[PDB]
Amino acid sequence: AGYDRHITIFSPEGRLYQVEYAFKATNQTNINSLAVRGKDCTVVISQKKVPDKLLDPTTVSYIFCISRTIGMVVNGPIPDARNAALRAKAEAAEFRYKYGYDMPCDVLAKRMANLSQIYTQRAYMRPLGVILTFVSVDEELGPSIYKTDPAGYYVGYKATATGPKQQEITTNLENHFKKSKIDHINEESWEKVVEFAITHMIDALGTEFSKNDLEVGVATKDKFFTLSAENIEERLVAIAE
Amino acid sequence: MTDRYSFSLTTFSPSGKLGQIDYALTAVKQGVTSLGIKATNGVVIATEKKSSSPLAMSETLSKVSLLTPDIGAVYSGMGPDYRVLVDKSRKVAHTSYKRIYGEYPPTKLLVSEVAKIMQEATQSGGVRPFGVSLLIAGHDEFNGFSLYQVDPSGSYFPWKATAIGKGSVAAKTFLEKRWNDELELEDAIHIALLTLKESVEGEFNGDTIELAIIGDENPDLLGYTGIPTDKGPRFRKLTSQEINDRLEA
Amino acid sequence: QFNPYGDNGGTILGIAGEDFAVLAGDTRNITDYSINSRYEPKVFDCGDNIVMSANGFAADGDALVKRFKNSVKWYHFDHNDKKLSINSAARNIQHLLYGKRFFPYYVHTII
Amino acid sequence: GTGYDLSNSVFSPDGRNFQVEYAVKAVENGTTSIGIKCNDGVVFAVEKLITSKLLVPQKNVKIQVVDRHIGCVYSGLIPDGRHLVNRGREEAASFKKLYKTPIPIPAFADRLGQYVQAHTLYNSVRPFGVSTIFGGVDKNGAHLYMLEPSGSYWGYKGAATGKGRQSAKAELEKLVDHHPEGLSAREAVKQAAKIIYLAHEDNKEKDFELEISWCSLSETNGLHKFVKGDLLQEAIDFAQKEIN
Amino acid sequence: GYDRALSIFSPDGHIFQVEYALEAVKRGTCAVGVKGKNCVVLGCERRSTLKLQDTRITPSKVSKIDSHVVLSFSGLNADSRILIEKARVEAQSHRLTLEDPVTVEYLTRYVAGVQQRYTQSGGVRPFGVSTLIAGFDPRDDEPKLYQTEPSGIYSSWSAQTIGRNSKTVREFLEKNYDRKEPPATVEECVKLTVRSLLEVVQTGAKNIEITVVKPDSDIVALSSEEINQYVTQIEQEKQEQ
Amino acid sequence: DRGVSTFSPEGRLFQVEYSLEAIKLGSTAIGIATKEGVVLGVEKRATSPLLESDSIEKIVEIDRHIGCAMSGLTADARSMIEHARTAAVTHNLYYDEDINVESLTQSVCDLALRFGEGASGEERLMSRPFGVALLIAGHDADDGYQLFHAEPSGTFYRYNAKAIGSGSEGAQAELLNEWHSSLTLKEAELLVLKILKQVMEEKLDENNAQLSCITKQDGFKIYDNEKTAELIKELKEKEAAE
Amino acid sequence: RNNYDGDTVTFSPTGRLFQVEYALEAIKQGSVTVGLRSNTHAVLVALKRNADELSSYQKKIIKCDEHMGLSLAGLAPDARVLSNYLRQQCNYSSLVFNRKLAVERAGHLLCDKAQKNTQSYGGRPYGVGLLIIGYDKSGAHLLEFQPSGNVTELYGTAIGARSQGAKTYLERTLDTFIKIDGNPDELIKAGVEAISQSLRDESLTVDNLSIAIVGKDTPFTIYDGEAVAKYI
Amino acid sequence: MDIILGIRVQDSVILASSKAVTRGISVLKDSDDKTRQLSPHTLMSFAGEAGDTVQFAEYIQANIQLYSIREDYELSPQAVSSFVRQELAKSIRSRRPYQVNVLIGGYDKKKNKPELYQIDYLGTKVELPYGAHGYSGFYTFSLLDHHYRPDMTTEEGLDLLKLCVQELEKRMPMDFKGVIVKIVDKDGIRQVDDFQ
Amino acid sequence: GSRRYDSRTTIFSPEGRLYQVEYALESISHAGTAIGIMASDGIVLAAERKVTSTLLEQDTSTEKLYKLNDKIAVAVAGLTADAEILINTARIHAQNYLKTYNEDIPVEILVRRLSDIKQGYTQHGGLRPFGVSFIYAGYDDRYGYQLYTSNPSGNYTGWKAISVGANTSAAQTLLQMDYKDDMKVDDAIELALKTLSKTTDSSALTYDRLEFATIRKGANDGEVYQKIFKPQEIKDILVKTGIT
Repeated sequence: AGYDRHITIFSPEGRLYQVEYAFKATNQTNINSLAVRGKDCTVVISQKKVPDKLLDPTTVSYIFCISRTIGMVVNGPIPDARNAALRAKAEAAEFRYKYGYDMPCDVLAKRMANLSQIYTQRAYMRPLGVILTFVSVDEELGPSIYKTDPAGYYVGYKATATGPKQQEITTNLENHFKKSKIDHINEESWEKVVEFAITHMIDALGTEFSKNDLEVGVATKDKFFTLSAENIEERLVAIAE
Repeated sequence: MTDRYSFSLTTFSPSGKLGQIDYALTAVKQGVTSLGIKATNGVVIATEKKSSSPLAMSETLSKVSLLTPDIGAVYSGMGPDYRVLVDKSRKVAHTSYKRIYGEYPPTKLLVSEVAKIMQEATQSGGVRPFGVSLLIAGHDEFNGFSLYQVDPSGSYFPWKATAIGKGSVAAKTFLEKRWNDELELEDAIHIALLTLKESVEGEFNGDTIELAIIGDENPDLLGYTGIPTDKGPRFRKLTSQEINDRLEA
Repeated sequence: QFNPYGDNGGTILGIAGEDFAVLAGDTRNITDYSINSRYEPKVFDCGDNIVMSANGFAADGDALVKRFKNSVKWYHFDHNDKKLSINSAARNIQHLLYGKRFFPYYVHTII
Repeated sequence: GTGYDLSNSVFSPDGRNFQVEYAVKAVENGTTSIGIKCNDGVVFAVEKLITSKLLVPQKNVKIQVVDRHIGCVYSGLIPDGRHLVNRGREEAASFKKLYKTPIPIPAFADRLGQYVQAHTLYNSVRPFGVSTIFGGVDKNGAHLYMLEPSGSYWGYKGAATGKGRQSAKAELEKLVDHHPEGLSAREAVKQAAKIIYLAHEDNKEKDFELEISWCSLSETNGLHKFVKGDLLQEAIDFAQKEIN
Repeated sequence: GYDRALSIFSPDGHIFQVEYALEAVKRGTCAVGVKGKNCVVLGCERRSTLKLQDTRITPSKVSKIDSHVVLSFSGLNADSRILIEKARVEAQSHRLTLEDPVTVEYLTRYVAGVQQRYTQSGGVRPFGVSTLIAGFDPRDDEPKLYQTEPSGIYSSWSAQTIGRNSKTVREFLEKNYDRKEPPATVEECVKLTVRSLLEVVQTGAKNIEITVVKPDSDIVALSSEEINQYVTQIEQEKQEQ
Repeated sequence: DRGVSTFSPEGRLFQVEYSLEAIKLGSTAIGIATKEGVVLGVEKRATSPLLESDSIEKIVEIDRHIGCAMSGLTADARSMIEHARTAAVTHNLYYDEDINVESLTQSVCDLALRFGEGASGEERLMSRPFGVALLIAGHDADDGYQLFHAEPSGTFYRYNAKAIGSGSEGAQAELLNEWHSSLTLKEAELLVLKILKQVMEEKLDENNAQLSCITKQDGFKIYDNEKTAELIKELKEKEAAE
Repeated sequence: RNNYDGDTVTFSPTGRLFQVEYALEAIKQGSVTVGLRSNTHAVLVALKRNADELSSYQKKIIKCDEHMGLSLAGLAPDARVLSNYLRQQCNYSSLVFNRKLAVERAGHLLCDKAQKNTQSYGGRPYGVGLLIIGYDKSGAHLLEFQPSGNVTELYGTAIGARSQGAKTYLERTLDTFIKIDGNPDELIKAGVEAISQSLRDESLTVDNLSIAIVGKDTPFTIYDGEAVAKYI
Repeated sequence: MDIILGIRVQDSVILASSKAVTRGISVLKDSDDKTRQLSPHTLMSFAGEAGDTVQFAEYIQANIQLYSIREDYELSPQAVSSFVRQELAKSIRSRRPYQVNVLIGGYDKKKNKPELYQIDYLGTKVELPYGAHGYSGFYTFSLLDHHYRPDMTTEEGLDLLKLCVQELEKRMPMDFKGVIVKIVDKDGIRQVDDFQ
Repeated sequence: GSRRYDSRTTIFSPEGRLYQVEYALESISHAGTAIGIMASDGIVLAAERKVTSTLLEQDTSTEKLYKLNDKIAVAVAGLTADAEILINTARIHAQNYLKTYNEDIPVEILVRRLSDIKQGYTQHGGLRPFGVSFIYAGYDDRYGYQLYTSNPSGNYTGWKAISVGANTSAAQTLLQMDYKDDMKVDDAIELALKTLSKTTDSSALTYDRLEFATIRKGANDGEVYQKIFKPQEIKDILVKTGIT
């Protein structure tokens, strides 16, 4: 009647409306992010929108350090982002304790995907309104991007983008790889990889950025770090040839 | 915490239908087509590796999964429900079989066990049925080769060949008029390659198509030697170079 | 091994006159050959005209006196401030004591 | 269809959770309360509406401490604030027990955030009818946080919630521009007392009592203390001066 | 842990799940019992929905609880089985702990209590059953008959009936049972039972079952022939008019 | 729909309120409290003349000094009576004395309102309120003879006389006239018989109403038919007089 | 007509909790009771309401410890639960700490107790209002408890049917009842006078009058029947 | 030690149980019946630890009586004894094992055969022509091994028993105050009104 | 709260009937038809497979006929999966009985247990009933050959001949016409096939749409044989009657 609309059971068309409305929520923040793989690095750019001048801008982030090697960027409302963030940190540390090695980027995506899948099948759990992009330079796999969503899907990407202008960003990138005919940015330095990542973000949103409009995570072999505005500024200047 | 849904979410309607099961079934119909064929000396299961964005990675999209070194599965419908179901399936093959009899379950038994998990989701409090159908292909020593279909109802049936998802009715008709009981494994692969073509809307190569065989023992895939009584897995996933190579036909 | 019990000495005495009653105790508290205190009384007024002494292991004897005083107060709550009759007090103490039949109060009780 | 606003867990077809937003209304219907991150601490203040003369002055305390170094104030349903602070207290005790150090302010925010967020996951609970302003001093400095019924929280230079938030908000905006060096704790106190008087206009009908607290390294040694006596009087006086 | 209150009050002060349970009783095959001067008879009615029915393996309508007390019901069948098991166990437990068999009243009061509990418990519905419980006390010659309803109310009856058209039979009964002259023989009592039942069931001596309880565990169920002779005898005594 | 423990906009518990409705549907029971004792009567109200009138039990003994009268769904009262009996005896085990009538009644009432679907605290295990009410009669040495009305609202009141069930107000009004502080016990008996005869559907006789009393001397006795029949006759003659 | 009041777990779009508001209403139906305090004492006075002239008058005063007790207006069994839970925390305080429980402290306990029943499904809020008096280490105390979980300390107040008459009286005579220290018989008369502003229309009998006193020289003690004739 | 003996003859089973009950230094009773009737055609004798024996026996009786009413069928002796054997094998691994030994004597009305079952407190069950628990075997088994015939009358079996009890009465230190004798045949269960 | 989504699967309709049971029985009415007939020297079980393609496997498939014992079979009409849950349970119960008593479970006791379980699902736990009806075929030495029926209400009855699933009115009427007490197994086999031939919702009855089983006494007096017929057997016997 009107209840297959409220809880995660099937509609007669075989749909799960609650999942779809959760996907709807991922965009509520109006932020765009994109990720891209270098030779030995992985970059995530995300927009940074601080509206109130009463806010401490150091505390406004949707990029999380999950483990020493794994970065996670969330598109969606902050309290669900933080719920996913905590659970992934817990999971990545547990995994280490039980299995004696670092939880790989993809394994953690799969694990979070399955957790998301559970909420789409049980009536008492709501899905979380987020999309999670995981990055690392995995010891077996290399630079890696894995993404999960409220449906329970999980996929690896050569590169990816998420948010309201995602189709623009994806088309943009698609075109570049189609042209370059390789599955990565053939660049030795992560600085020149974040610069490519910024450029292609600027050229598809049709906006320019200052140093405080952006967030940047870089993943290297055994380290994932987020950039200071001061280093963002440094690449921003370099971008303007 | 406080899971208060202890009542069933699938009930009988006055017509006598189980709504949620019909709807789940419906979600399967709209899923990508996958198929199976039983030959005399092997089984093949196949599906389409429909990439969303070409930025997504083909390998990362597995739809064909080893369950047991002699058992594979593929699906049509909601992929996350499937991934979950695969992991329960592998665990149950150990937990209710390998750890008790010291060998992997025969293919029908593993199937009735996946069927069990699915049935419960059509009856346990607080859950919806799974939105998938599986084809499961295996070989054990006393039943030889077999191919089963399992649905969100918990029902399952053995097939000489079948297909589920979008292009199932066309595929089933085409399969019916090409299946005899004297196909080699190789023939049935070729037929599977044909039948997939019709259902695959666009590009049709080894990187857009997934294929498995349940066939001969691959002692090359064992990883160890020294126990002659232990041969390789009968399950083998074909390489894109392997598919493309015989796409010249 | 840990021993949950001890002995704190003391002797008590209760006599019933035909319209009065006395309950007496020494005030010395000991451990082995040591004197812990020359004044640590162990005969108590628990209201409703009831005096009570629990002599033996002092921790148990304290614990039991606390529980009973507290059961006098709850009796009052639960029965519109009815006076606790001495016989009722006694029967209630039986139950207090027997509650620990397999980990007893190591005391001898007089009221 | 409709009815998405009836259960506490339902996403409406525009990715929203109406029960949280209705909760926000409970917040908005409440007393004004603010926070001011000064240059080595924080200041908390709240408007105690005096419904009648029968209300005993100086009592009925509203600001709460968590551990020894954190101040919490909230607007809305007061029992919901109290519940939240109880949890905060067990969550701070648990932290100190395992880790020995008093809980760092951001960690404490996440603990509160994940708890509040958690009451927007099931329809067997209701969301929190409060917005909370809290914080204090740790080994990394001063911190001010505000947290909504959605579990959303961020760090603030200044913060305000309740009936008069916009007075206070805009008012707080002024100082941010005017003092990039920050304030004296001493200065932030008086500055806070003014803002409650200003934001009082939206409740100007009823009489009111002001309550301030502060947590400052130079002034309280890192401990959250109340402002009382001759410094409270001074800052009340300072508030009366900027009016009439 | 399903504990939804299914049996609740409605504004007129009725409990509709208990009342709908009574409806289930009216539907069931009629049952009757009458008290002799020194016996009790139980009469029931055989379902005439379908034949090809195996008669020797279908559950009879009268159940022995102990060796001196029987129970017959009317209403849901599957429901009655549960009630019967519970009482058979209490019959044994009562003997195990008190070294006496149950009195008929005790056992009635037991069964009654079980039904009552189902009218007041989360997650259960009341019983769609009403029962007649008959026999003699241990070491007693006086006959006992009790009836039980889904609400958990019970009481004693000189004679009584339940189920389909019980209202009719009750009428016959109150106009045929002289409390001052109860059917002072097994024959007089078995006869009066058939007279009541037969005037609702129609000719079928295969549609009727009889069981007779005498003092000291003398409990005997009759074959159709014994019943058919009882049918035939009152066709004649009536066809003498 | 709505909870089994929800409030009406007038601040009343629906389920409690609806239960009081079931109660007014029940057979009448009356109590009168004198200083020579307390009397309880009930209207047996038999469904069919085939029903054995003896088997109707609406006045039960709780302890030797406590009696009970019931009205409503009487199956609901079984477990309340059990808990009351267990309580008076347990109290005697623990204290070597009779439980106060007040306290026993307070213990029964506690048992009510213990209903719901998961009220966060301990266990409110019971789908619905009790649909029956009790007149609890008793004596103790602190408060003499006493009469109580115990409702499913967990509330209880002490009356000097009180009627419940079908035509309580009718009966209650009649009680409000005839009751004074110096009623004899034999008076109170005839009085209960009178007021029952008014409000009973059937005509009054030892076979369809039953009388009882609790006296300090003898405790709680239920009268036999011959005993009651005689008091019917006593009243019939009393009433044929200006 | 409105769909936001079937349980306590639901916010209306205004931001209100109707189930709590309904319980609030149960109180106002309940018979009036008044509390006030000086600096040496705190009095409760309650009008117990009967059902019949054949009935008794509902006890509205409950003793919580030797230094603390309360008056109830509303659904009675909920004052039992609440008061009994207060006897417990008062007891715990004394057994474990040898410390008489602060009147403020009992107030917070009640609030958190009541709050829990307003955020969790399957529960109902408490349908009772309580006024609590006590003498602790910081003098005399009066508290007003609402089932929403709102507790306030006040020099005086009233709750229940026509509560507003007494409450208004108290608001004006405040400069006068707080200054009556060391004279409890008169703090009672002042309490009885305030409660007479809410009678519509009956006279205070000995049977319906209930005073409770607690202070510097007095443990919480409840006066009933003949003991109250003195103030009529 | 308590005496628990049984012998099955041609068409009947005989059970002999000592009548003494001793608590420490006194013989509290000399008229004790250490059997329970399970079915009309099945008898169980028991000996062992003080409280356990009757508790177990009555527990088993209740269960057999409940089965009987539920099915209107009398369970076969072999079935009754498999039930008992499982009940002891459960208890042997429980927190406080029932220390009870039993003989089961029954006429299988279906097979027209007497059957005798011996089971100890730990679940060891065995079917026998004659059996005994405790020390009872040590004195009497040489007698039965000698004189026992599968085709004995009940009279002969009663004589063989009489010998056994005499041997016991002369070589055993304890005075067991004689025995109660019971026979289970097709007509059910009867007690020999006078023996020894 | 969640109370809304609760279908209330165990309540009485105002006429005193159970919605879900009634509705479940409806579900079963759409399922393949199955027949049990008891002869003087055996029991016959025959059933129509609801679904068939030419690609379906005949021998490797079960959906109607299952062994419970070496002495008891069932024919199933309804939800296959719901039947296997109930079948496995029954199989375990029978072994429990065998382990306890060292005797094979009498057919009725097994049948009663299984009906009791169904019965439970209609009285508590808020779950849907099982969408299954069972025909039971078996031998014990108390009653010899027995035939039983059970349905979602938890009700069971004994039969000489009986049908479940689709078109039972047609089938019942047909068996009622031709059934005789003195029937032999070869007769009952034919009567069963022919009853299925006239009730099929399909054009002609072939071997590959049929399942067949028989419970015999065989050559050795004392032992009972359970024959679950191969496709080729069913086919051959189809020829030997007036079909194919």
